[PDB]
Amino acid sequence: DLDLAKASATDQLKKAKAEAQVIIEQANKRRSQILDEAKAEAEQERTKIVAQ
Amino acid sequence: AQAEIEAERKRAREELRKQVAILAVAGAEKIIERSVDEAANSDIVDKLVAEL
Repeated sequence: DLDLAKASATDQLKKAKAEAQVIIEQANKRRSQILDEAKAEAEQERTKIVAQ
Repeated sequence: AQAEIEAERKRAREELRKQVAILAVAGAEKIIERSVDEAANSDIVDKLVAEL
């Protein structure tokens, strides 16, 4: 019971690490998309104003 | 994008200056040659031999 309790705690920490990394990477995924939206909006706006 | 058009502003002014100057002196050659006068030609010589 002492050994399996620490086994449960270590698999919980492994899950917690997994959770930690994924959350960071969805944030990282989000970061890339937003900056691409900003770059796309700026280039469209800029190109039509210079034509104007 | 706005600072770019105010750079472009200066490029457009300068190109028109160049045009009018060169067509102005092209007119001036025709205008002055047709308006040559022997008293005025002598007056050129009479000026430069006074400072020479």
